[PDB]
Amino acid sequence: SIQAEEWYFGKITRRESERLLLNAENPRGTFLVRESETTKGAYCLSVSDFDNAKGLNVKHYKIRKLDSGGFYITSRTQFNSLQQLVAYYSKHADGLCHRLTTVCPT
Ligand SMILES: CCc1ccc(NC(=O)P(=O)(O)O)cc1
Repeated sequence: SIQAEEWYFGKITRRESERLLLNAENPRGTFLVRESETTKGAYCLSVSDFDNAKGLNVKHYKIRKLDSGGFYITSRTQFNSLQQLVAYYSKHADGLCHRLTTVCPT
């Protein structure tokens, strides 16, 4: 049950995710998972990033879920659960702006 996860913000808008993530106290990789506003059955992994060029900013990645079971951002790298996906991306940046580090405070 992803709804039991503390990083699962459920039905919140993209703008709301950005308001929460754009807090100066948030280090790179602060994140949350929410429902996509318009992509049915897909979730959105919203992540904070920071650099001298752009300063504090937010990226959104789409998490696809197959009825076949797996969860993924890229079909080449799938997981048996959303929790396993979050755990993988907390260790690897791969194509993301930063590895997942801290659950976004409300
Ligand atoms: C109109 C085309 C359209 C396609 C996808 C999105 N996705 C969302 O905004 P999300 O970032 O909550 O997933 C928005 C517009």
